[PDB]
Amino acid sequence: AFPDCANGPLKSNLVCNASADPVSRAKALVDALTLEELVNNTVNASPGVPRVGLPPYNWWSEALHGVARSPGANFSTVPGSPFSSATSFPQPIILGATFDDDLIHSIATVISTEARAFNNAGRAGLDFFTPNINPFKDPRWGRGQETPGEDPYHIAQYVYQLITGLQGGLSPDPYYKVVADCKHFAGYDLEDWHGNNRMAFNAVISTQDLAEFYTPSFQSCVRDAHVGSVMCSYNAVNGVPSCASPYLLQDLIRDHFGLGDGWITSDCDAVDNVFDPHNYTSTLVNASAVSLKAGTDVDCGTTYSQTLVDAVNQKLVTEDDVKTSMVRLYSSLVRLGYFDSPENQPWRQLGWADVNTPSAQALALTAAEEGVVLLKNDGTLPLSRRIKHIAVVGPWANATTQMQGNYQGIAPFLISPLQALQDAGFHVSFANGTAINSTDTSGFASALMAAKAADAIVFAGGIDETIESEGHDRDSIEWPGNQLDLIEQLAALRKPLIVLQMGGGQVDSSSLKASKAVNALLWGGYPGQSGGTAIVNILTGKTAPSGRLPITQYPAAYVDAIPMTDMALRPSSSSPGRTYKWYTGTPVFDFGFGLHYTSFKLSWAASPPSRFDISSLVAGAKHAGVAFTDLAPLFTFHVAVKNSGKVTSDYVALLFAHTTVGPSPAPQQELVAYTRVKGITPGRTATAALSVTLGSIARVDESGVRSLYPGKYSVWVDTTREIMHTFELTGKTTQILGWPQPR
Ligand SMILES: *[C@@H]1O[C@H](CO)[C@@H](O)[C@H](O)[C@H]1NC(C)=O
Ligand SMILES: *[C@@H]1O[C@H](CO)[C@@H](O)[C@H](O)[C@H]1NC(C)=O
Ligand SMILES: *[C@@H]1O[C@H](CO)[C@@H](O)[C@H](O)[C@H]1NC(C)=O
Ligand SMILES: *[C@@H]1O[C@H](CO)[C@@H](O)[C@H](O)[C@H]1NC(C)=O
Ligand SMILES: *[C@@H]1O[C@H](CO)[C@@H](O)[C@H](O)[C@H]1NC(C)=O
Ligand SMILES: *[C@@H]1O[C@H](CO)[C@@H](O)[C@H](O)[C@H]1NC(C)=O
Ligand SMILES: *[C@@H]1O[C@H](CO)[C@@H](O)[C@H](O)[C@H]1NC(C)=O
Ligand SMILES: *[C@@H]1O[C@H](CO)[C@@H](O)[C@H](O)[C@H]1NC(C)=O
Repeated sequence: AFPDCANGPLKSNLVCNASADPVSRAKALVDALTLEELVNNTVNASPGVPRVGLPPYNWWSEALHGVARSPGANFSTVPGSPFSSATSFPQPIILGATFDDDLIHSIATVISTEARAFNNAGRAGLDFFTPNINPFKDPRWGRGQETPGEDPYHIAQYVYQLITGLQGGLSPDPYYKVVADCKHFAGYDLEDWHGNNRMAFNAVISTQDLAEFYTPSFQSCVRDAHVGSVMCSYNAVNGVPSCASPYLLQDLIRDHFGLGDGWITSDCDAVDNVFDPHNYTSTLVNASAVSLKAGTDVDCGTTYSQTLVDAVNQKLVTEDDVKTSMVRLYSSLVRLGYFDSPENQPWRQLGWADVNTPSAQALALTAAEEGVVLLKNDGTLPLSRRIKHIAVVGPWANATTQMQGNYQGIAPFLISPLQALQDAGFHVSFANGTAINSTDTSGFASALMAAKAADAIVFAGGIDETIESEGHDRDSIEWPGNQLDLIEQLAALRKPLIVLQMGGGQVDSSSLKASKAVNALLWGGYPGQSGGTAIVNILTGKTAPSGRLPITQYPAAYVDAIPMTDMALRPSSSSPGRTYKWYTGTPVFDFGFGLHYTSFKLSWAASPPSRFDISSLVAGAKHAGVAFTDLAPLFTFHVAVKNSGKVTSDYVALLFAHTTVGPSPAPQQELVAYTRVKGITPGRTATAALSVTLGSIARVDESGVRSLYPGKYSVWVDTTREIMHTFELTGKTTQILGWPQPR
């Protein structure tokens, strides 16, 4: 329900005055309320205040890749009825594999539209706990499937697009569409590995790594995209739980990244964890108190509503702290149109007709088609047209709900690889074969019989929610169970053999890489509701592959070279380094790697520049139309991409940078720019524009300070160093962005 501002008990409170300042309306609502009532509404499952006609409002809604199940979400229980389903896009890991920022904005628009409709039905809030922008740093993380990948720059671009699409522009022009929430702020990328439970874990993070790896995405989300909400993390960073750290919430989130009057929710009773099990405060009241003074405005739990009155009476917090939090929450609601009449709000008109739109379904399909990565191919793909009888085998072959990952809703449909092969007209012999993770070989003979007479074999396997999930990290990053044994037995048949490696995290597929009998390999992640159709469109050649790995495929032994608790990224006395930036070993498949159905010849469309003076770049930063010096340009490369093959294809141009100047050691590579060139027909030459910022090229020192250093720099335009360029910066080392030193 919404408050009645025409006739309800608040119709003369300034909150119901539609032309008034939002913060003034929030202050008028808060000032008319009892301290005890305000404390009552410091939690996600807020009762409202019946005395003033303020209805209940639940802050906990989920929409990570489409409207999702949550305490605040209500799917209809009649399967064909209104609000019985919503568009279930692929997991953000495949979305990040697309490297298509525009597509991310479109997907965010669809999600916000459907969420608005559900809220108009009383089946969702106006306020969703998305996105997850913690880098998928360690390959074992059970929640990395929820993220765009392991590169902070890529995550930053992704999250800019997603926040602006979800909230409706860079500002509430009339209103917020929905209020997004970039979540788990501060060093959270671990579930329960080796008994290190997230709710008791202490992330020891250097200042350099905090500023260089763990927070740039929050820069983009909070400072550049103007998110209206941040969620503070379960864990501790350097001894202080996130939600009770005023250095993190005030100095970094609100001040450095400019959240301002935007509100901060805890993770779901992380305030409770500040007491138990973090043992940071010796009482629950003091846990609530220090979390509130640090900057946690609303508690995803009942701890605040049970303790904050005690905390005011014990002088641990003031009534004004509670009032400030409440003003933040209600100001956000005011900017959402909560206290405005629905007559002039188009977003208050969206209904069930606006959910599973033909265009939204096509968009989910397009996302899956651009995200799937072709890891290996010898020409077998796209499938020969004489291929007719196909055996589909594996614990993912007929995957329906598996394709949705976690944090999902109810989809209108789930098109499995099996069904999409049947939709395409193939004569299919299906066999489970074996489970995701078991020692039972009973199904092997059945799969062999399915494959014995076939024209081609499609094995679909990997990991899923039973292997990686919130609260469960992986111990091994190998294929689970005996899946590889069955793939080997199928390869013995020496037929055309295609292997679909699914799941969010990567598994060691090097054995498949080295086998001549495995003719093709694709990573399908969690591909969403139309995943099978996308995969089969790729297999048949109806759509050409173009997706690229958003994370590294590590060799299995990586799990023995570094513990998951090691928050450092640089190589060390005990670490081979983390991510493509620092890993000293040999990935099975590199970050950004991907194959196409055609060849590309790359050259310079404009002659690239050779030298820059640092003071000149800093001076010109003031005169480019950007809000902060780190957002101003270094340059824009123009690359010509000739389709030298015979098949129309997209191409993701990825610009990597390396340097030896400034702080040592330097990363091996950093992704500084990328762009998706669409629909290059055979013979044509398309031009890709690659814009690098001063912030992407500036180095972070031991203090978290980001500066421009004068030295020699190089750039290249694929993982295969497809063209290459050297330039040089000259002048004084000059600071581009400061860093608040830890309290
Ligand atoms: C809202 O307040 C302004 C002054 O702040 C006043 O001019 C206007 O009439 C008020 N509108 C309503 C609907 O009360
Ligand atoms: C706080 O909420 C509880 C549960 O709805 C209710 O019993 C109590 O009266 C509320 N307190 C005030 C001051 O409204
Ligand atoms: C929506 O939720 C309410 C309770 O929150 C429940 O009574 C109702 O049945 C739900 N809607 C449907 C269609 O089941
Ligand atoms: C909590 O920490 C205090 C010191 O900060 C210590 O004395 C106490 O034993 C700890 N209690 C628990 C339950 O961990
Ligand atoms: C509450 O916790 C903080 C930080 O642990 C501590 O400094 C403070 O003394 C505690 N308050 C009380 C009343 O014990
Ligand atoms: C494929 O999965 C669906 C569940 O979504 C099931 O109804 C169907 O029977 C399965 N097909 C086969 C051949 O197992
Ligand atoms: C395939 O797998 C599921 C296990 O989740 C099983 O219940 C199903 O009946 C199997 N299908 C066949 C045709 O044996
Ligand atoms: C597979 O199951 C076994 C037994 O439950 C377990 O020890 C192993 O960790 C599982 N594999 C994965 C990758 O989770």
